[PDB]
Amino acid sequence: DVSGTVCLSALPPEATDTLNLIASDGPFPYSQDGVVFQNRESVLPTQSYGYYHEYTVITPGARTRGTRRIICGEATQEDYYTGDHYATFSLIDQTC
Amino acid sequence: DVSGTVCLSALPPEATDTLNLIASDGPFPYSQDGVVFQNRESVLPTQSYGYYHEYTVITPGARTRGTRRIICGEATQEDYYTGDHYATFSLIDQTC
Ligand SMILES: Nc1nc2c(ncn2[C@@H]2O[C@H](CO)[C@@H](O)[C@H]2OP(=O)(O)O)c(=O)[nH]1
Ligand SMILES: Nc1nc2c(ncn2[C@@H]2O[C@H](CO)[C@@H](O)[C@H]2OP(=O)(O)O)c(=O)[nH]1
Repeated sequence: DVSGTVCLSALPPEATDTLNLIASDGPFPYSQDGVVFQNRESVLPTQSYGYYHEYTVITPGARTRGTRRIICGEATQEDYYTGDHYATFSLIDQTC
Repeated sequence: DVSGTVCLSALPPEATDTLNLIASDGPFPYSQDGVVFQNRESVLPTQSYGYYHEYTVITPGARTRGTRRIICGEATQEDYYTGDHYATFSLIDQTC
């Protein structure tokens, strides 16, 4: 289930950077940015394989890629944020 | 993010000295010159560990290494100046 919506302005600033890269189709910092997200635990609506893609949301200070990600769906503005490595997802509201 | 491009001629003259040292591979005044800059805060573009190195820019009169540094990247002419101990960065243009 998606856990509600979150205003873009309430997320870490790096969430805004990733959306901007997603919009320009990169270039992305990591070679894993843009891989298909499988939605293997069925948290998001079931769709054909390849409908969802994931992109890193950089966590300043982490020594790795960390756990923040933006998952896009194929619908317009269908962008979900996860700060816990896919345990929970919130639909991003870009207007607040 | 990088704050913009600045002409080397517009930075303190000690920046020029540091770049000259880097071009000849030293010798450097401080033992810390040439250590890896981790880019831990993610202010500069994401790169592998060791792509960036830090060099002191002497602050006239200071008893310590102070807050000025030159960060080099592995790309041709990629050198950044920080006057606030890595809070902000500017790309150095050596052509002006
Ligand atoms: N948990 C989970 N990981 C997925 C899924 N689809 C792709 N992955 C990626 O496969 C890896 C296997 O654990 C995850 O770390 C994640 O890599 P990312 O770190 O790039 O997000 C999915 O549906 N669920
Ligand atoms: N803030 C910051 N310091 C770094 C980084 N990489 C190396 N350092 C150096 O590591 C220290 C301890 O964390 C910092 O005070 C700084 O010491 P210098 O002043 O010698 O560069 C980095 O990526 N960020």
